[PDB]
Amino acid sequence: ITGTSTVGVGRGVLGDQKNINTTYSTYYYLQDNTRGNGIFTYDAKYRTTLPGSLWADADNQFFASYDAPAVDAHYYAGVTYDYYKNVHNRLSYDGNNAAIRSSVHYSQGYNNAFWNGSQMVYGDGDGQTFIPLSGGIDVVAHELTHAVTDYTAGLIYQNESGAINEAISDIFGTLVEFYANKNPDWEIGEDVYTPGISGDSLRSMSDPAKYGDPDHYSKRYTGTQDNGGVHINSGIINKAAYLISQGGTHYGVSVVGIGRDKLGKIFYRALTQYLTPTSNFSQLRAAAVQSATDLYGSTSQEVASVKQAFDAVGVK
Ligand SMILES: N[C@@H](CCCC[NH3+])C(=O)O
Ligand SMILES: O[C@@H]1[C@@H](O)[C@H](O)OC[C@H]1O
Ligand SMILES: O[C@@H]1[C@@H](O)[C@H](O)OC[C@H]1O
Ligand SMILES: O[C@@H]1[C@@H](O)[C@H](O)OC[C@H]1O
Ligand SMILES: [Ca+2]
Ligand SMILES: [Ca+2]
Ligand SMILES: [Ca+2]
Ligand SMILES: [Ca+2]
Ligand SMILES: [Zn+2]
Repeated sequence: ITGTSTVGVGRGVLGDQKNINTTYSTYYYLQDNTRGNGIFTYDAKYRTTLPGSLWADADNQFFASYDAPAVDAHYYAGVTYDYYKNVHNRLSYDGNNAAIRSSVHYSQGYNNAFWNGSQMVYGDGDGQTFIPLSGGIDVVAHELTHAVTDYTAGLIYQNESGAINEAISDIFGTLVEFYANKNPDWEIGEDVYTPGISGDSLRSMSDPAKYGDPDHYSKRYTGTQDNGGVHINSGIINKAAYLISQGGTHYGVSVVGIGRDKLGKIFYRALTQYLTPTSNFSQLRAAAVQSATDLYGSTSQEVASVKQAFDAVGVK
């Protein structure tokens, strides 16, 4: 909507107070005009018709419980945007400052969020397995990273190419969580997952096995469930990334860490220069290996670490 760019205030899912860029025209709409062509947040009103209604607020103050999911979705979408702009020199998910649209209050007790090819969609959770999922910055960045992939590598969402796609969203969802630096870890969804269980998460990049996911190519799931286990075998590529950045010894193979920032530059370049829709794990290794060579040279520690990490997880 047309209006004047102003700044509101509100509290998020986790009870933290934060400012949000809004637009005034009778009401105060969740419309962030300070970022690309806009970050718009909508209200699905507990239904599944998308996007819904561009969030309208009468006083620019968003402290009601019903406003919280919209606050985090509106706020954390801008954080992810900033991450891709400041770090990777990418303007929104399509590189041309595409508008970022998110719908909250999706359906009733919906325990999931997703990118539907055009927007992000957050459920409020059933209060037991999940609380509103926009509360997790890694969740928000995870889903917006799916948009970045759709516009770049375009990895099919099935089998190895899908696991890579999921792994990319887990990686850059974690790196955004660090980029914001508010209780950052190598776990996925800890901030919105099971409020009545202290210390657990949905997935674990550090130890995928913690929750039953493979951390080595031998233990990969080969059935049909989960589009071939895209949320399962992502652990193999999650672990590899966790080793590239943090380093360690995994099944006896030792990996020297190079840090998060370099992991990011490597995987982004792979995602935007060398990966294709049908890429597989072995092709992902090659993509990361070339990226690290372009960035730091063939005889560099970075290249060695990549080879060491994909070796540790059994990817040749
Ligand atoms: N995001 C993952 C896990 C969500 C938790 C189960 N609903 C998936 O959709 O597979
Ligand atoms: O209580 C909710 C209120 O916060 C919102 O503004 O409109 C819908 C209501 O259900
Ligand atoms: O507020 C209620 C909401 O919690 C539920 O999801 O759907 C019914 C609503 O009235
Ligand atoms: O997935 C497994 C989990 O269920 C168990 O509790 O601890 C070991 C894991 O491999
Ligand atoms: Ca208000
Ligand atoms: Ca965290
Ligand atoms: Ca996390
Ligand atoms: Ca928990
Ligand atoms: Zn995903």
